[PDB]
Amino acid sequence: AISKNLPILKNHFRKHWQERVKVHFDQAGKKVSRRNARATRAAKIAPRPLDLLRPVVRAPTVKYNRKVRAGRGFTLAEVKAAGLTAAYARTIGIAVDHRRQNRNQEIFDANVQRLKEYQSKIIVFPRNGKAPEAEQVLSAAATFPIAQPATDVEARAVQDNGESAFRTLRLARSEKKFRGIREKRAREKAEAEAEKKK
Amino acid sequence: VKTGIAIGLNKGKKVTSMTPAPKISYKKGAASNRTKFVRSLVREIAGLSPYERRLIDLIRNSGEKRARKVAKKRLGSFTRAKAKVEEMNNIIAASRRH
RNA sequence: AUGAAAGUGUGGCCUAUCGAUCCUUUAGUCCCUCGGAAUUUGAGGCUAGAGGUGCCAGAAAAGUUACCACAGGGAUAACUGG
RNA sequence: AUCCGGGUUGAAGACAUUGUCAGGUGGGGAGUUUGGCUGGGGCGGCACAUCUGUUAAACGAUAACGCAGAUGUCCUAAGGGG
RNA sequence: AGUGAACGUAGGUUGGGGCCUCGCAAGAGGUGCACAAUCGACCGAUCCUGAUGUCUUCGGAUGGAUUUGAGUAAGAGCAUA
RNA sequence: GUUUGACCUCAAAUCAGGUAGGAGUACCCGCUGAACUUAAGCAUAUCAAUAAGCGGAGGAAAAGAAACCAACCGGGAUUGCCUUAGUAACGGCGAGUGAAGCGGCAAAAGCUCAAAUUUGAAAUCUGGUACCUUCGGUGCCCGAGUUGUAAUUUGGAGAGGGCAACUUUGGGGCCGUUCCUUGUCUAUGUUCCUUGGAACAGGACGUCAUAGAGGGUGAGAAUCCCGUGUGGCGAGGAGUGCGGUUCUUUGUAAAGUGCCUUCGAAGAGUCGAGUUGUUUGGGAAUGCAGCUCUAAGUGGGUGGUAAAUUCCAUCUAAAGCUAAAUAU
Repeated sequence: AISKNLPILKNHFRKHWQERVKVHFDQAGKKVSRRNARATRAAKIAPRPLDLLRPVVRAPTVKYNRKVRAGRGFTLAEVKAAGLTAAYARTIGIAVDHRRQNRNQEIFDANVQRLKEYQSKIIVFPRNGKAPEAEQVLSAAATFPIAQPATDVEARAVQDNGESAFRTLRLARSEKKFRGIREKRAREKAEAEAEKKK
Repeated sequence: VKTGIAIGLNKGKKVTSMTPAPKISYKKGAASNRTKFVRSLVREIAGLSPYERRLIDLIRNSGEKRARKVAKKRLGSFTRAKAKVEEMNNIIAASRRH
């Protein structure tokens, strides 16, 4: 029951898998259901977009932090900055996240102008005055796209000092590896004996 | 503050790191002025538990190092044994002295 | 190491005298790791040994059936025949 | 046909009981195992890991429960040099 | 933890189809892809070597090794049947 | 020792009004629980945290708005798919098993109590009775309840006190349109000949077509019939999605917002620890459970190698509600 010369495979089919195989024939049938579901929700939510204004937010995990992305909800700091209430924001179509806090000025300013640009573009209907017929723009998130901020230029001058960026990284790694051992070799032989010595 | 390179101590990108507002969740266990008054009075009435008497007995007999060694088997942790033996030292001070 | 030296010597003059993984233990090394960041125990790793499998490429293992059973076998006994 | 206490009466008593954990005993019970080769299996044996000579037919290879034997050690000298 | 692929015409050598040159042709000469053997060079590992330096124990330049790798050396792969 | 009345706990009734079982079970929430089998044997492992067994729901269920992930320039309830990945991890480290974070997408929506002195007024609720405009409303009357029913507060906050200016609100009736349940109407050859029992077949000449889907009719029918296509005209429900639309009118009462000042309660046989069993990929122990112990208030959990000392980061447990994307 072993190969001629073949890669050793791990096929996880020793349970009753045949009893819980899920084939997606329903793909096309679900696709028209989701489109009908969107069309009916847009008829219900008559003049308003299907999605709420999301904030911009820098992705976690250093692998991915190089790119920004539409987060969940703005913040109590950004809402107060833009000049509205965290209650009023939720009702007039802005996701507000009670959790997230602002430690970054470029993200803060980006999202604060994103609230100001949304407020500029929407026209909120009065409660009981009159209903002005404004044909519905469906996707708010498509109206306000997530711009990946270009953080540099095309070409520049070589403002060089010649410090060997490899040698810079290698010394920075050494400073990390011997931060504690040098604090111990400074607590003894340097001090704790000088503390008694004249 | 971070350096600006993807290895080392503070590592990496330098942005405007300033600044959040303080969360009201972060002062979860704040003495306050109710719980101070209620915990002070409920200890008046009454009864430091049988192990709390045994720890007081061991503090005045064999110091700490035995108070804690026994307290940490009686309680769960070492961090709790420490704080227990410390509150026992304080009630010993507040009662026995003067 | 020996010998004046040429040289000879990586165990027994030569042909036998022996043992994987996992586990444990030892030797090595200013070594690496314990992933939020430090130190010392502790544990884990890296390179070479040892504790052993005699069924010796290495399961962890006593009978009985005349109460018996199933898959087989003329590859194989109890009768003939050759 | 006495008053009072409303403790029905009498044993036993912080032992026992029960709960949890720990040691022993536990074929009453459960699960499972109970080598291989082989002039049938079994009883013998080891032809199962190795070594010498012969079988072996003058290169090498070569079987049988073929033949006559051997190994699981011994040695800081029985190693090395002179 | 890490580190990370050009001394040279991306190397030399023996082969090597095809193409170029001289020729009537036989042939000789040149250039030689793939592929084959081989000697090197480059990267990581292991064993050392241990410069300028310096948080005086960090840094590891420089050059070697019958050692080692499923490596580099003008990419072959991905998707489907 | 009596008089009468309370209170507390426990009863009774064929007491006024009510509710539970059982069925079904594809999917869902739990409990309990194998062996065959795989390992070329077999006891751990595996099958499998499956079948069987039992308790319990709904159109979905469960989950869910952090005692989360992370270590980033940080993300931000829940579920599902693609991916991570047959990976990190587990394992007689054999057979075999085996997640999670980030990332793209589907759908998106948030919230509620406990702990506060209403204390210049239990403001609250069931019930009974009467009347009405009856999924209810109001008056009066018994009761519940201070051993705490309402208003206010939920950590993002927020409360009390101080000063200063604004800014926004409720109810129903009536059709249209909305979603379902249906009804009805809405073109075209039965012309000629030939075989045949029958023409719905062949040949000829047309017709309609947003209708040549389908079926029926004595053989293959767009044109014979029903329907099909296209629009129309009805009637009956569920109505708050909106439009028109008219009575009011809440209100003297509620909500958001700024600066100052004092405060700022936040869940216990729990958390956690030891140990036993089980379970997990979770490895000096991932969850769960029994038993012993049993905290704290700058506190507690977590930070995937046990501890001690030192910092840091991140949440806020032991109370609770919540559609859609998913299963069938």
